[PDB]
Parts: sequence; structure tokens; C-alpha cells
Amino acid sequence: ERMCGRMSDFCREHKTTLRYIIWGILIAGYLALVIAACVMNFHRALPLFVITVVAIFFVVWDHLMAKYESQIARFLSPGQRLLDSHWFWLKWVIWGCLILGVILWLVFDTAKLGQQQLVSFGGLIIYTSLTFLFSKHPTKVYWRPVFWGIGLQFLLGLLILRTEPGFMAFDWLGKQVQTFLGYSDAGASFVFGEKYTDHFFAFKVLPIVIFFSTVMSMLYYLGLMQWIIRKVGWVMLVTMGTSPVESVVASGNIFIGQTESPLLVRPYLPYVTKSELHAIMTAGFSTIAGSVLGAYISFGVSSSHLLTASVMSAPAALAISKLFWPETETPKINLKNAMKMESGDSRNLLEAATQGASSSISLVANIAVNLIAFLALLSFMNSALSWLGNMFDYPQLSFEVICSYVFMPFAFMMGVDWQDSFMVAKLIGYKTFFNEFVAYQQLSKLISLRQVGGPKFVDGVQQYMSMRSEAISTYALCGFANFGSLGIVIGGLTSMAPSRKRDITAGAMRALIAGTIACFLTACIAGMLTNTP
Amino acid sequence: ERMCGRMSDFCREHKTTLRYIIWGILIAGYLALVIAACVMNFHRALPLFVITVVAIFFVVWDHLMAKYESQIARFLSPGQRLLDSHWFWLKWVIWGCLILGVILWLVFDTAKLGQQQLVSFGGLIIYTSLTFLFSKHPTKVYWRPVFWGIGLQFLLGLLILRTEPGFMAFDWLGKQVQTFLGYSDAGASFVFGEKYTDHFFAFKVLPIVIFFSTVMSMLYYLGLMQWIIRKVGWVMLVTMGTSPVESVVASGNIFIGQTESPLLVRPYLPYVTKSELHAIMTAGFSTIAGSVLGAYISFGVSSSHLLTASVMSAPAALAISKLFWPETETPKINLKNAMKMESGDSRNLLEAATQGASSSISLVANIAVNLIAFLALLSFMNSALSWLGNMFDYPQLSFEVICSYVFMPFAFMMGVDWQDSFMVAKLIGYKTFFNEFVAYQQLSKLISLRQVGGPKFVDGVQQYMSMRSEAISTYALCGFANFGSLGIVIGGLTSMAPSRKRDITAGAMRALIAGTIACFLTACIAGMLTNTP
Amino acid sequence: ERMCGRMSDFCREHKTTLRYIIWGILIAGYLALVIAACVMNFHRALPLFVITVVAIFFVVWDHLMAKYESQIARFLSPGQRLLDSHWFWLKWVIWGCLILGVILWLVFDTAKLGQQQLVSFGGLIIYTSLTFLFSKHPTKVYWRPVFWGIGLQFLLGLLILRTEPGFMAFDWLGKQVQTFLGYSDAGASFVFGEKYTDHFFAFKVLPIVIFFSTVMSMLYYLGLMQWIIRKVGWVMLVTMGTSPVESVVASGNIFIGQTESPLLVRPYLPYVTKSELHAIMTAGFSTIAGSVLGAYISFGVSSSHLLTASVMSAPAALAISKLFWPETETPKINLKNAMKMESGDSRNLLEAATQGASSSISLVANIAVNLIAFLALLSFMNSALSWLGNMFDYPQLSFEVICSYVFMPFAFMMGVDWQDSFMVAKLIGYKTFFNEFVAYQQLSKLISLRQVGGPKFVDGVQQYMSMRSEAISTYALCGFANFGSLGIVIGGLTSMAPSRKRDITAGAMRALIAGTIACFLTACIAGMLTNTP
Ligand SMILES: CC(C)C(=O)OC[C@H]1O[C@@H](n2ccc(NO)nc2=O)[C@H](O)[C@@H]1O
Ligand SMILES: CC(C)C(=O)OC[C@H]1O[C@@H](n2ccc(NO)nc2=O)[C@H](O)[C@@H]1O
Ligand SMILES: CC(C)C(=O)OC[C@H]1O[C@@H](n2ccc(NO)nc2=O)[C@H](O)[C@@H]1O
Repeated sequence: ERMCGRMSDFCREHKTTLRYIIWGILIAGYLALVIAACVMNFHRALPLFVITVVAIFFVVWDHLMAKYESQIARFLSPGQRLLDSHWFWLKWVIWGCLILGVILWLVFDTAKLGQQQLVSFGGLIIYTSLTFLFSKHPTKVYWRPVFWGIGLQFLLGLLILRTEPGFMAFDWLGKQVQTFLGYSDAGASFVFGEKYTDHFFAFKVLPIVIFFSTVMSMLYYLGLMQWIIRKVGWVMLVTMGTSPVESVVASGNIFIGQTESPLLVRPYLPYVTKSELHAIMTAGFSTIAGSVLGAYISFGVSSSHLLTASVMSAPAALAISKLFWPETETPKINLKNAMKMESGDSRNLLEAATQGASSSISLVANIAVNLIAFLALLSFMNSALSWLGNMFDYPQLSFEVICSYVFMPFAFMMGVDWQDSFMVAKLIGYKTFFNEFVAYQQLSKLISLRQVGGPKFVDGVQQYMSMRSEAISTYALCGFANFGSLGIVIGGLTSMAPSRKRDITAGAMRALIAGTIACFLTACIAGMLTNTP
Repeated sequence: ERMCGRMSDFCREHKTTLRYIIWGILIAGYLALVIAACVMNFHRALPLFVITVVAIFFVVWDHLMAKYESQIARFLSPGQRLLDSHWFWLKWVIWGCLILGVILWLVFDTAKLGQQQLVSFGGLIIYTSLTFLFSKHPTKVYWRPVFWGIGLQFLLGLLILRTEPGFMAFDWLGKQVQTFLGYSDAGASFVFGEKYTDHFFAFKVLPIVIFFSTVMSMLYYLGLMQWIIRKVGWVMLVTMGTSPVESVVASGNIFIGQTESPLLVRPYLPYVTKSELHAIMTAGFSTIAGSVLGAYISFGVSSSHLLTASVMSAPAALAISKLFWPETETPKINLKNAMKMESGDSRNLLEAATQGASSSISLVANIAVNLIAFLALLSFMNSALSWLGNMFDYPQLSFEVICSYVFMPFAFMMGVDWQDSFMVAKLIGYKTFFNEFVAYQQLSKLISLRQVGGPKFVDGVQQYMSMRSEAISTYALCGFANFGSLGIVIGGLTSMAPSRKRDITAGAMRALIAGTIACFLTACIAGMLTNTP
Repeated sequence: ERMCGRMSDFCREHKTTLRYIIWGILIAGYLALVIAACVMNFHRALPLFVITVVAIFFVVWDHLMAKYESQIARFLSPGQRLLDSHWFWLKWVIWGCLILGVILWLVFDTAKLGQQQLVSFGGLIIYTSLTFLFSKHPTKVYWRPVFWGIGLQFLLGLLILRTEPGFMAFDWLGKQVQTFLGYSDAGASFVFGEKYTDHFFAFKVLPIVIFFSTVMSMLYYLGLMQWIIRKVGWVMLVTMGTSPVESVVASGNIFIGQTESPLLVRPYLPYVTKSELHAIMTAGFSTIAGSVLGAYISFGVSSSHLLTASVMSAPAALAISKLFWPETETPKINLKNAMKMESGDSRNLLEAATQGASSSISLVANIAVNLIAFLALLSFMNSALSWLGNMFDYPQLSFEVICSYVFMPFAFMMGVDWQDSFMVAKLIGYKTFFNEFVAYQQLSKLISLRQVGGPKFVDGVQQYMSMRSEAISTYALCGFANFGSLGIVIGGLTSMAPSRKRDITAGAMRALIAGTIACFLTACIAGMLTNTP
């Protein structure tokens, strides 16, 4: 007993020192492994070396910003005062310079590119103007978020699309995500057998959502997801001027789904304002999750365009939300509380994986059931429309024919040419009424037909559409905003915050419209920047 | 801002006028479409014209009954007083005339038809007498519901079975339902692949319940289901004399399942009397849903007989419930409250479809699991009975052999001939212990063997049975009254009304017996009316 | 009415007499059937005769112990006092005799058997010593439970393994269980079609858990499971000295799963001590359910070893729990309350079957989802470890290679030879991180390779391992203690007893370690007793 007591006292004495010592030993071992790999053959060890270097750089940066925050603020203070003193006369100068730059760039670039590239800018203007017209509180609007959101979208798109180094990186990332989620498909062979490919959607696609949920929960436990969310949220906060909680939600939605994204700020959902809840729902509707990215890239959809659309949507979502539901009340929640995200309560990583996996049981079931019902309804609708049309000697009437004409103006304003606007409109209808998975499937079919080659028109029916129309379609359809999905968002948000049940329902419908408009804005910028093939 | 205010004021001024104007414009457009279709080719446009005419007639009738209700009641009042004044002497005359008519019809018709047609009437009498013997409160019974229920059953059966125009309509309706639910099977190919037919029950049959639930929820939101329920309930109320809530539940169960039917009067379930709750459960047990109708017609079961059985069961259910659990306490719930059914809280049709689809997730899982367990138990029972029989040199002993002898008297009383009574008894055993899906499958096999032709007896075993026995079996087995299903009804009703948890359990067992007896009564009437082939 | 009243009075008079009369008539009929079967052909009727004789013997024994309990206690009292008076000097004599017997048996038997048979005893000592070292309260420990647990394990193993009559019985029981659960596989063909074998795990294996749950619920309703649990618990109680509730839980876990076993003492879970809750969790982790037994026997795993391991684990679980978390507080719960187990609330057997079947819906879904996620994670881990290894010119690095070296000492201490210890270590790693189903699959592959014959080493890789190593592996891996499974146990126990939510989490981790150590102890005894092939 005495020896055990002495050992316990020794352990108590060295607790912090011992933990630091063991962590340092582990880090030194990792560095030794890296250096050995570099010694033997640097070329093979290049990825590991790059990862280590970037990790060290980020850790050093974080530590310095933490410790030296006061000194940096002291250095920055005089410039802020000098700017404030001269801001009155300088604001007009800055605004004029920005307008002149916009005019010069638009004229030269787009005028040389063609007419269709300019109709996209016209559509950008039209969408923003219409959203201003039908705003909930038109009189009280803050324009800084809107302008900064559009500007950030333009800059990100310009870098990624007009620079070869920028274009290559997102392709690489898309391939990595595809492989990582393809690890899931192999793992699901065990449960459903090697004949799981017989039932593709049930036994191949849905298990990818289970694997993605597990991985996301593990990363949440470790504390990485939070880091990236904080960085992007700080960028948006320091430029757009939005509130903290909505920024954190928006940055998270780049990779997290709509159902799970509010869990980041769950503890403060009871106290959020109506505008912030509308922003949350709009961000949820305007962006897709990482799980679907691999499947959509597999269909044939471009990795670069999908990732760029997902990144660009969140600033667009916040801007459109502010222009479609401006805030009229003070925000209670603080920056420190919002940025802080409680880690998973699971004791160990494997418990976090188990809990993340179990949660996915509801989602997959709901998805499968909704798909069954809605596709059966589509079949009934087509048969009845054909029956009605036969009376008027037009047996070809269908959902697609109606939706081609109904949604054509939106496609034309986005910069799609007149002939292909109808084809894009059919896909938009599929995305709105049914989910975007079906729409991406149809788009993949059209892309494959273009790649195979052959007659553009077999008969007076067009078979495939141009590449730029496909890019604009990729941007436009990159969302979770479908009417069938309105119920699940409401139910989840009500579950997380029962007190706010009424506010969630009141603003739910406007959020879907805002998300669609945000996707359209991303598409318009893409059309402005992509050249005519 | 001023222009927006002026527009808002103008919108406020014209609200009702504007809504009426737009609705009128839409109706005028529909009428123009109909008239154009009739102009071009009337023969093709015949269905649309008929639908429009009947809809207009019903709307006019409803409006007139609403506005002119007081005048019609004033016109009707004197006749009621005149009847009441002379009722004392006239009641004996009416009863004697009815008895004489019954005697004359029975003698002529059934005596010419044969002995078996008359044993069915004998069985009708026997079942009613036995239910009177073992009633919960034999002394206090109201005979008007029982007599009116039997009479309405007889009239509906006579019209549908003995009139060619009546017979054709239900066949048409069954075909329509089959097609509408076959739209579901096509829609479920997407989720489970084109190889979904490999697993028929899991991937073909169960999805039909999901599609049916979605459609029923949408129609509930629109307000049609309620209209039909109200009409049939009013008929039963004005003739049988039952209470409002039980009548509404009974009329709804013609097409709605047992689990979902109480949701029509959910708000008042806490306050219903014990007799009314017994009536609710009995109606649930004695009738089948619309989802199963398409499958059962597909197996080979007659559409006309299935629909006629479903329609006839509800009056039989109410009559048998009143004779098996007569009411001893005053009914609190009013006619207006009961007839009124709250529409779905879903904001839009698509939300209603989503909510209806999500609810079906539990039901399909419970059904599949119960089927697995109970069929495995049947396999074990057969193997052990064969093992026991081998000791006594009878290795053929099985569940079917025991159930053929046990249930034979019920089949004989229903009017089935002696030879086929055992075959019907096997099916009744399958229906009672396991669900009626298996029983309908066996019945379909026997029907197919009859249709193919061949030896009636391959050896001293009969292979197929006569057509009339099949009709009586179709009527007898048309129910959801199985012992495995007792749990789900109790759980659902307890969920809807937690306060009444004890009353639900106390009367649950008697309800199953009452439902079986009601199915037997429908079968007896069918046997009385169907001629010997 | 008067006749009904007279009949009711007559029924009231004879209630108990009538029930006894009918039960006696049924029993007499059963005896008549048995005697007829014996008359015709005794040899065929032998199983029925044996079952009847044993049932009669047990009923007579139970009745006599009930009625004559006081007389038996009176007879036993003097001997207890005489033993207590002389216990002071006799305890040393008894302990010395036991030690001398242990020494003599160990020397003769194991020394003749070989070195490996003795390293197993050494490992037994090592595991017990280590558990004593790292105990929660090392100072306060009761050694009687530990010593009695080890002794009972040794006696059961000796009987079952070293006696031919003992060995044959468990093989017979395993075959019976396999057949009874194979009844399930046939019954599940209906729901998933005859092509259900295409997806083996989803459509063949998981349905066996549904059938097992249904059967267990029915037996719980009837009152058999409880009888066996009480008998085994009384044995453990009268020898080990443990508390009642933990003994009841431990005896139940021989055949009941971890998720469902606490339901036996659910009503008193709010009041159990921390030590008893740790014992419950340890018993849950150290034993497998009956559902998996048929599958594992089908793979090729020996029936006798599996059943012996399951039986031996529970005393080991209790002993290791007492040595790893000794009790420091008084136990409130009484023997009578704990032994009594409330029967199912279901009114009839079929309701119990339905309720048992419905409960399984959650378990199968959780199992399937966890398997998908964890196997996908294994695939990712292997690919990344291979990628890292390629840098150091060792592309074969994998999870298996690391786990072979990490877990080798445990396998060596269990008595496995040096060459096969690595192969066993791989299986132990599979069991710990992933569930034991995968590990048993790999073990079945190795057994099949041994049985086919061929090169022991195709190259410098060993292909199959010796029979004794397979037996030790069968004992070692016979558990539900996997890290993925930690979450489900916590969630279920928290659901049953919400008040104790914190105590459940605090002691959850130690329980898994204790369960693994208990499995290792069973393996060590098996290695000590099994001879070298
Ligand atoms: C299986 C996938 C590819 C699919 O078919 O998606 C259809 C609908 O499922 C919703 N969804 C999906 C994933 C998610 N997190 O991973 N959250 C969601 O809400 C979302 O509305 C979408 O449209
Ligand atoms: C899939 C269908 C054809 C089936 O196999 O039915 C078996 C059992 O499922 C119950 N059931 C079914 C549908 C329903 N609403 O659509 N409510 C119910 O309660 C009912 O007891 C029946 O016997
Ligand atoms: C389908 C079976 C063979 C399987 O693959 O099992 C994997 C994991 O499922 C857990 N499990 C299983 C059954 C049960 N009662 O029958 N209770 C449980 O907890 C347990 O942890 C095991 O490791």
C-alpha cells in the first residue's frame, strides 16, 4: 500500500511535466520518421515533407497570434485612427475607383469574350435588384455585406477559373475526396455482399453518407473541422461585416450538411435572432455536403466547378440573406461564444465514430422513402399529363415539357444561350421539385453524349449541349434547396431548439428562395468568367 | 417606400375580391379546356366531360343544402310529426310487412337456388344469436343498429352482385386502383435498381404502402377523403342510429388503414366512451386498406368481391360492435365536432407528401420483422408436429391438418359445401394466426389451379375448389384481424390517447373476435346471394 | 338474464377448482400420449420419455424444496454451528490441503503434457496478479470470490474437456441450437426472396437475431429463462459469495445478449451500487449471446469449445470484476427481489413474440451501420499505412502487421506456441477494434486451411496453425468486448436507468478491460487442460 501511495504521489507531482514530456517524445519520433524518409529518397517523401512543413507553419502562426495579439493590435491602432480621420473624404474616392475598375474590366474582358458572357452580368444585376424589391424590410438594409459578398465571390472565381495553378488544385482535392469516399464503397461489400452493386443507390450510394458522418464526427472530436470553420468565418467577419454565429454556420456548410451544420452552434440556437436563423437556413439550402461530392464527380461532373461552387455559395448565401431579410434587432451572441464549438462528448475516438454512425440511420431511411414516393408521383404526373394532352392531339405533354418553358427565363439570364436554356431549365425543374441527385444524373448523361460525339440533333430534338452551359448548370444546381427537403430542415431545427419552433416555420419558405437565388448568382459569375468554347 | 405602401394598401383593399377573381379565372380556364376537348372529339373527351358534370352537380348540391337547410327542415317537419302521431299502431304494421317480405324472398330465391344458399342464411342467424348470447351487457341492447346494419349489407350486396351495371363499376374501380398503385412499383425501381423484382415483397410490395400513405396524406390536405367520409357517415347515422364519432371512423376505414384511421378523430379520443372505442377497434379489425387492394387483385382475387366486402364490412362492424358491447353511458362528443376533421398542418402539398411518406417508415419495418418471426415460428411448429406425429405413425401432421378440422364448422355455416369447407378452414387459420396476405396467396394458388384445369383430385387429395367457395373465402378473409396485429393497434391507440391506455387494453381482445364475426356475416350474405355454379 | 346470472354464480364458485381440473386433464392427456408412444415403439419414443422424466423430477424437486424448506434448514443448522466452532483451526488445514492438491495435479498432469501447457497456468497467475496491481481499491479486496471463480472454471472445464460423456453433450446442444436458428434462415426467404443468399449478412445473418429475440421474449413470458437463471445464480451465490443482482445478471448472460440482459433486473437498476453496475457491464462484455452461436458453429468453430467458453466466462467475469473494482458500500437489494423477474406484460404469447420482434429493429440497423463505417475505416487505414511504408521501402505495412507484434505477448502468456502467437494476435486485434464476427471468420478460414491440408508454409509465410492454438483462440475471442460496442452498452443502460447516467459512463471503460481479461483467463485454463496434438 505504501509503495502504491508513493507512486501516486510521484504521478501527481509530474502530471503536467509528464504529459508535456510524452507529447514531445511523440512529436520528436514523428520528425525522426520524416527525416529518415527524406534522407532515403526525397522525391517519394515529398508529400510527407510538405504536410509537415505546412502544419509547423500553421502551429507557429497560431501560437504567435495568441501570445502577441496585444502587440499586433497596438501596432494596428494608429492606422485605424488615421483612416477614420480621413474617411469622410476618402470614401467617395474609394467608391469611384472601384466603380471605374468594374467598368474597365467588364468592357475589355467580357466585350471581347462575347454577348453571352455579358448577359450573365446583366442577370447578376437583375437578381440582386429583384431581391431588393421583394425584401422583408426594404427600407432598412446594410449594403456592405451584399457588395463584399459579390466581390469575394468574384475574386475566388477569378483565381480558381482564370489561373492554371488555381484550377489544378481543386481538381486534385476532388480526386482525393473521391478516393477517400470510395474507401466506403469497398467497406460496404461485407454487409451487403459482393452483389451489392446490383442495387446501386441502396447499397453503394447511401453507405457513403454513413462513412462521411462517421469521419466528420471523428474530426469534430479531434478538433480540425472547427479550426477551418474559424479561419473562414474570421475572413468573412473581417470583410463582410456579418454577425459571428451566421458566419460560423456559413463557413461550416462548405463541407457539412444542412441537417448537421446547426449542431455547431446548437447551444445558442434558442437565443438567435430571426435574421440569423434565416441566414442559417439559407446557408443550409445553398450548399451541398462533402458526401455527395464524390458521387457527383463520379457521374462526370467536374471536380473544380463543384468545389468552386460550394466555396462561392456561402458568401452568396449570406449576402442574399441580408438583402432578403435584413436584421432589425441587436445580436446577443458574442464572437468568443460562437467561435468556440464544444467537442464531442464521446470519451474516445471510437465512441465518436460509433455515435456519428448511429445518427445516420434516420437520414438514409428518410432519403430513401422520400425518393420512392416522389419518383412514383413523377410517374403518375407524366402519365396523367400525357392522358390530358392526347385529348388535344399532343400526347407528348409531360413534366419536362412544361418545366422547359417555365424555367427558361432564369436560364437565359444566367448567360446560357437561347437553344440550351430549355435544356438547362429541365434540370432546374428536376432540382427544385425533386432533389439535385436526379438533376446531376441527367446532366451527366448530357455530358457523356457530348463526349461520345455524334449528331447534335438526331431530329428536331437537341441531344447534347455546349461545355459552358454545362459549367453554368454545375454552378446553378449545386444546392440542397428542394421542396421535399423543406420538411427535414424544419424538423431538425425544431428538435434542436424547441422554443423557436414558430420562427423556424415562419421564415422557412423564404430561405429556399434565397438559396436558389444564391446558386443563380454563383452561376452568373461563372458565366461571366468562363469563355465561349 | 411610398409606392410599396400604396401597393400594400391596394392589396389589402381587394383581398377577398382578388382571391375570388383569380379562382374564377382558373375555373373558367378549366371549363374552356373541357369545351375545346369536347368540340374537337367528344368521344375521347367523354371521361373529362363526365367528371366535370358530376363535380358541378355535387358542388351545386352542397351549396344548396348549406344555404337552404332551414327551409328543407321546415318542409320536412310536418311529416315527422304526422309519423310520430301514428307511429304507435304503424310500427307493428311495418315490422310485419318486413318479416313477410323476408320470408317470401328467402323462400322463392334461395329455395330455387339450392340448399347451400340457405345454410348461409342459417349461419347469419346463428352468428347473430351467438353474439347476443355472449354480449358484455346482454340485458341492455339496441336492436335498431343491428337490424339496419344487416339490411344495408343485404341491399348493397344485392345491387352489386345481382345487377350487371352494379357489377361492372366495381371491377372498373379495382382496375383503376391497381393501375394507380402500380405507378408506385415503377417509381421504386430507381432506389432498389431494375433488379428490385429479385426481392419481391421487400422491394415491390412494401413500397406500395409508402406511396399509398403519401397519396392519402395529400388528399387529406386537399380535403376530399373528408368529404366522402362525411357522406357515408351521414348515411349510416340517418339509418343505423349510431353515434357520430364511431360512424365517422367506420366510413373512413373503407379505404384507410387501422393504424391511421383513428387520426381522423384523434382530438376527441381522450373523451370517447368505452363502447365507441370498442367500435373503433372493431371497425379497424374488420376492414382492409386500399394499399393491399391492388396486390390482392393482382394475385387473382376478384376486384368486385374485394371492394364489395370492404364496403359491406363497416356496417357489419358497427352492428356487431353494438351487439357485442352495447353502450351504457351518454356520448359527450357532438356531430359537428366529429364530422369536422382538421386538415394537415403542412403548409404546402409537398410538405404533406413528405410527412405522409416519413410516417410509413415505422409501419414497413414492423410488418417485415413480424412476418420474419411468425413465418419462422410456423416452420418450427410444422417440424415439431411432424416429429410428434411420427411417434404415432402419422408423419403428415401439421398446422394445416389441425386447422382444417378446427375451423371447419365456421366454413360450413357460411354456406361452403362440405368438401370445400376444410380447404376454406385452412385459409381461415392462416388469416387468424398469420396475416391475410399469406391466406390470399394460398387462395390465389387455388384459383389458378382451378383456371388451368386438370384433375380435381390428383389422388385422395383435392386440388382446387369451386368458384362460389372462392367468393365466400374472399369475403371471409377480407380483414386486418390477426393476433400478431393486436399489439400494433394497442400501441398506436395508446400513443394517440395516453390517458385511455387501460380502456384500450381491456377491450382489445373482444374487438378482434367482433371483427372476425363481421367478416363471417359479410361472407354469409355473399353465400346467400351467389348462385351455385 | 336469470340463467346467465346462475351460470356466472356457478363459474364464480368453481374458479380455482375448475382451473385445477382443466390443467390436470391436460397433463393427463399429455401423459397418455407419452405412454401410447412408448407402448408402440419405445426406441423412437425415447427422447419424449426422457424429457417427461426430467421435467417430472424437476417439478417434484421444486415442490419439495418449497414446502419442506424449514425442515431442511433445521436439519442443516447443527452442522453449520459445528463447522463454525472448529473453523478457526480447520481453515488452515483446508487451505493447505487445497494448495497441496493444486501442486500435485499441476506437476503430474501438466509436466507430462509439456511446457506450453504450463505457460498457460503461468499466464493465469500473471493476469490475476496484474489485475490485483491496478485495482480501483487495492487495499480492500475479498479473495473468496476470486478463488471460487477460478475453481469453478477449472472444474467445469475439466468435466467438459477431459470426460468423453461431458464432451459429447455440448456438441449435441450446439447442433440443436444450430438447427433451431436455421429454422430462421428458411423463414426469411419469404420476405427477401429465394435470392436472399445473394446478400448473406444482410438477409441471412441479421434475421437470426430477430428470430432469437422473438423466441427469448416468448420464453421470458412463459417463465423458463428465469428458472435456469435462478438455478445458476443460486449456485454462484452459495459458492462465490457475490451479491444477488450481479449473480442473476451473470447467469443470464450465458444465453442473453448484453443489450437485453440488464432488463432482467431493470426495476432495481436505479438503486444498484457502483460495484454491481461494473459487474453487470463486465458480464455483458465477457459473454456472447445465443444468436451468434449457430453462425459461429456454422463457420467451423467447435460447438463444445464455444459453449464451454460461454459457460466458463460468467464466473470469470464476476471474479475479475471483484478483483478490478471491489465493493466498498452496502448492497441494498435483497435476494428475493433480485431473483424474482417480472414476466412480460404482453397479454398472450403472440403479443410477446410481436413485442420481442419489434425491439430488434434498432439493433440490426445499428449493427449494420457500425460494420459499414468501421470496415471502411479499416480499408482507409490499410491504404494509408501502405503509403507511409512505401517511403521506407516496406509497402507491406498494414493493420495486421502492427497488431501481430503488439498483441503477441498476450497470446504467448495464454499458452500458444511462439510461431502461432502472432497469428492469434492478429485475431485478437480484429476482435478488439472490430467485432468478433470478423475474427471468427478469419479463424474459420485458418481452420479450413488446416483441414484441407497442404504446405504449412507456402513461403516464409505460415498458412495454418495447430489445433490447440485454435481452441485457445476460440476461448479467447468469445466475447462482446469491442470498442465500437462501448457506445451501445452505455446508451442502453442510460435508457433503462437515466438517473445513473454518470456512474455508467465513469466505469464503462474499465469494464471492457475486465471482460477481455476474463476471456483470457478462460483461454488460459483451456490451454492448461488441452493436450498438445
Ligand atoms: C444519398 C444522397 C447522394 C442523396 O440522394 O441526397 C438526396 C437528398 O438528401 C438530403 N441530404 C443528403 C445528405 C446530407 N448529409 O450528408 N444532408 C441532407 O439533407 C438532401 O436534401 C439531398 O437533396
Ligand atoms: C405489405 C402488406 C400488403 C402486408 O403484408 O400487410 C400485413 C399486415 O400489415 C398490417 N397493416 C398493413 C397496411 C396498413 N396500412 O396501409 N395498416 C396495417 O395495419 C396489417 O395488420 C396486415 O395484416
Ligand atoms: C449479427 C451478429 C452475428 C453480429 O455481427 O454481431 C456484431 C456485434 O453486434 C453486438 N451484438 C450482437 C447481438 C446481440 N444480441 O443478440 N447484442 C449485441 O450487442 C455485439 O457487440 C457484436 O459484436
